[PDB]
Amino acid sequence: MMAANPWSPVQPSAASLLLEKCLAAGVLSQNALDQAQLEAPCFSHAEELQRITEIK
Amino acid sequence: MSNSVEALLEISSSLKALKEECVDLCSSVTDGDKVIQSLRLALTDFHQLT
Repeated sequence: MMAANPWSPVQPSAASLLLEKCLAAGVLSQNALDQAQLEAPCFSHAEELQRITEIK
Repeated sequence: MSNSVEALLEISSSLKALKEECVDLCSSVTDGDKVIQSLRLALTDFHQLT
């Protein structure tokens, strides 16, 4: 029972805990999840502002 | 973004040009304070001799 290291800055999401449960029950395979991986960029506008601040 | 990057390239070029003009100024920190003391003595002597 992978005891969530309380000190990890990133708390596990409900989605993650659900996915983990599905994988542990053998109903979902990691291969099936990998094939479904969406590389969609998250927060693009915030990233651009960070770069401008550094150059300044 | 495009404006910031162009401003960096301009300032960097201006700095490089000024560093090259100031090559004689960049050598060994001899104790500026010692040279002035010595100069003070020489001037004072010069004045007295004149």
